[PDB]
Amino acid sequence: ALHRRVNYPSRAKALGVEGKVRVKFDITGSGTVTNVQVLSETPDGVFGDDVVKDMARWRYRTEAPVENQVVSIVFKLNGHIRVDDQ
Amino acid sequence: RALHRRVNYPSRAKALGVEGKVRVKFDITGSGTVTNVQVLSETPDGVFGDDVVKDMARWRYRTEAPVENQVVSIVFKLNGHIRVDDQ
Repeated sequence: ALHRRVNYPSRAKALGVEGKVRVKFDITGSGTVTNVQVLSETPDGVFGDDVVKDMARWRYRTEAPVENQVVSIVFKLNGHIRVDDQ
Repeated sequence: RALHRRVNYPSRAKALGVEGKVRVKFDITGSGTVTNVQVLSETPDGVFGDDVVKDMARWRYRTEAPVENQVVSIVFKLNGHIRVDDQ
């Protein structure tokens, strides 16, 4: 894989919503993604469509087409707390 | 002189995606424990203040003498984290 950028949807991030998407897909000889199948997403309706859009712009080593690849994408929010002395 | 100043992200704030900050005045006893804790301000209202006061009771300093009217600003942020895993 050259890049597999996934963005945190802004609504979900703003609402503190975490979750997980499992996706099956093919890679063309052009090393682009096709036949994108959402195997699961939680919570339902939140991350699936945005992940499918992001995957449209994924790039792999153009060589030989590969089929039935699976990835898990886990969306979390890391609490960060700083104590500033005044 | 601070040894331990752990602050936790309140569960409820975290689940709601709420960020913000608390400004607190407090004293430090000779035992290097924290006392006389007073919230000066918080945003948003009533989200972080009480949990920060609770956390600050367990704070620890190195000191040879009580110090008073110390001020801290405690800042709460939520950062996006995405893991892509091949299966």
